Amino acid sequence: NFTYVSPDRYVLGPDSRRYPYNNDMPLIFIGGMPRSGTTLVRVLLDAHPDVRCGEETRVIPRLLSLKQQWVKNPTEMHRLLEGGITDEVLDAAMSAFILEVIVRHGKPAPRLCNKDPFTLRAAVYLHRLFPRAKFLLMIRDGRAVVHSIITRKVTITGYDLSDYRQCLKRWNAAMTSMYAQCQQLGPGLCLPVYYEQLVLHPRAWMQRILAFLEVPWNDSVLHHEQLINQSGIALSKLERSTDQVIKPINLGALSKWVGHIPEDVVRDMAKVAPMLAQLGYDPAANPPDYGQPDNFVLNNTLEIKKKMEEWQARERELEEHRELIKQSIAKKK
Amino acid sequence: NFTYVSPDRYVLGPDSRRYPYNNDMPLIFIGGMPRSGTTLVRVLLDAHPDVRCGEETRVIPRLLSLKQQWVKNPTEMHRLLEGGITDEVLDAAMSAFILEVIVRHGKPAPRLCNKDPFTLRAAVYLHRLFPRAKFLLMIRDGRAVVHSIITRKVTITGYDLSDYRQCLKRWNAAMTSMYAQCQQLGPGLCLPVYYEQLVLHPRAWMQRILAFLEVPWNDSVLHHEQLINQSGIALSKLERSTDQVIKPINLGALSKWVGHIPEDVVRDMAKVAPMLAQLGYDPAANPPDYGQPDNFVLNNTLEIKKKMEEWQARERELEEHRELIKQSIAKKK
Amino acid sequence: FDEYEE
Amino acid sequence: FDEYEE
Ligand SMILES: Nc1ncnc2c1ncn2[C@@H]1O[C@H](COP(=O)(O)O)[C@@H](OP(=O)(O)O)[C@H]1O
Ligand SMILES: Nc1ncnc2c1ncn2[C@@H]1O[C@H](COP(=O)(O)O)[C@@H](OP(=O)(O)O)[C@H]1O
Ligand SMILES: [Mg+2]
Ligand SMILES: [Mg+2]
Ligand SMILES: [Mg+2]
Ligand SMILES: [Mg+2]
Repeated sequence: NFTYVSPDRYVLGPDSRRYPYNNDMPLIFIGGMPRSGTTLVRVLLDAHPDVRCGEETRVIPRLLSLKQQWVKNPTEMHRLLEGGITDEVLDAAMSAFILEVIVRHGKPAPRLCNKDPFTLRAAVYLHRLFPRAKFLLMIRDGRAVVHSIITRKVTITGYDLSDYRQCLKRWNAAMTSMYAQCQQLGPGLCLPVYYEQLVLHPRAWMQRILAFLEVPWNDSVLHHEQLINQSGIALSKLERSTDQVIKPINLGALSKWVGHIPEDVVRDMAKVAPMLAQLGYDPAANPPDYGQPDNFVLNNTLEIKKKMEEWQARERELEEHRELIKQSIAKKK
Repeated sequence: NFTYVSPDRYVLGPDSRRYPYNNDMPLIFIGGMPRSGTTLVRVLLDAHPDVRCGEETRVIPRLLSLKQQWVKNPTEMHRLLEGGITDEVLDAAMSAFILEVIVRHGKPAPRLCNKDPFTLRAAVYLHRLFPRAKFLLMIRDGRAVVHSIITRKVTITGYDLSDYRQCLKRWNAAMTSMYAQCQQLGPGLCLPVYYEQLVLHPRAWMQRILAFLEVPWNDSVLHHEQLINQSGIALSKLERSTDQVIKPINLGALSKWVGHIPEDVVRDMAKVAPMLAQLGYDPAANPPDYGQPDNFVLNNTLEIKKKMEEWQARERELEEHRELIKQSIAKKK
Repeated sequence: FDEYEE
Repeated sequence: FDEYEE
């Protein structure tokens, strides 16, 4: 046979501290539905000194989707095999591409992370590429997720922003697939992280996440807003969650959706979105009792309210920076 | 300032002979329009003991196209930049993907090659990825290329198989593009190889090609049909050129197109395809005088005619190895 | 391109 | 998928 030795490529940050990388490294992949707390959790991990996640890469989910189109089509599958493009070849190529993006698009760290929501649809395949990677699947009440998508007009291919029922059916199908991928991998490899629980109990849930990842505790994860303020956590000013993740963990988004779902969909909730009850969200409750907030997050929420003017300044400065760029795009045309 | 070293990954096989590989290796990229002699020239190189090209990969040009779709769309280019996906990052990922495919889909060799026709539309970008790669651009009379496409019903996105004029205009645009890329790189990097001249004068043209690539002459390149017969050259039974390249270099396809172009297109030829004259093909001639055939290729042509029943058998065995697969594809239904 | 694609 | 894509 022929064997392909891939020694460790590496990263040198300042002071020549070496950071080797290969497919066997203990990567962290975070995903789930868009608008389910995925940026929050990756920013809380970025706040840890040992972990770097950084911004959404966009190219990783797009490559994974294109690869699915190839191997799903029987004729193309056969053409690839007859060209020598076996699974072993395609996996080597895909893993190399993905690993280069993760390594190079941010600063080095002892543990590297990626967050691109729909990568968790491909978690079983990513475990084949990266055998020691671990996965965090964000879970959030589908009614909150769809309310966010619709009120913030987040564009997702195939989501009809005029239609709550259609978006909840899409949410339901996506989460059925992602939850199944997660459980196929099992608890040694994939941890479901419940958004409302993480918000209500950030110290206990961050402890649980860090234990699962085998990363020591650090209180720095409870001060992520300060590290954003001094550019210690990388954000894209074009991502839609930036103006929320700049704030401390807070209670404001748990149940904003209540009373904004059309009555026929509230009636049909259990049939429209059966993943709600499967995941622990009562489809008859508007809202469920997600639990009692820790004093830490009650205090954060009160302090944000006291600084409402400071925060609205930052949220407007952000939309201003969004405006400069949509100028630089009408000028690129 | 972050430095990213990538030590030589390598191949080893029988006797543990090491073959290191990285982006600086002297790769060979072959391309041009489909139906221009690209499989012939890659098979003549495969006949050299130092060079391995192998079958079309398909995924390499498809990834190149997807990358162009990203960077050319101004909104998407801005989102990538604000995610940290700089050209430096994207180039590292693209080069890693393409290199893994080239290395792993075939047997190892001192010099690795790839042939996928439309990669040469991206030759300037590939030189950025692989600075010591060299390029061969096949050139063939556009009338012969379009006749082949239409008569053999070769599906190419955007080519109307019922319309010679439209196909010749597509050919003309594609070759203006590929020829421009080749000349941007210049003669130290890209050699135009004329199909009709390679067929008429194989010893002198293969001398020129091998000197350009810095590979020593070997008479094996004039015996490629024998090396196919003992499995020293990899062929896809699903590629449309396999039944032609199994024969010795021969004269039968130089001017088959003559008398098969609609009258009105013949009358308008210089206006329909101005690239013909630019490349040296007289658009007023049906056919141009491509030159005088070497006696080597005249003799090959005569011998093929003598063994026509032996060649008909292999052509049939290829069509039947095709139907076995087209059964296995409707079985996937 | 949309903000996201499944 | 076609045999080739430009
Ligand atoms: N500091 C914070 N505290 C609580 N929730 C936060 C948060 N930062 C972001 N989130 C929530 O994360 C959701 C977006 O998730 P994603 O990053 O997966 O797109 C937003 O929901 P809403 O749109 O309902 O406000 C947002 O409010
Ligand atoms: N042994 C050989 N001698 C001469 N031409 C050959 C050849 N093997 C392949 N070719 C020509 O290469 C062309 C296909 O090019 P490509 O590999 O780029 O698709 C075919 O043209 P025709 O279809 O006109 O016969 C074919 O005849
Ligand atoms: Mg601990
Ligand atoms: Mg408490
Ligand atoms: Mg001679
Ligand atoms: Mg002669």
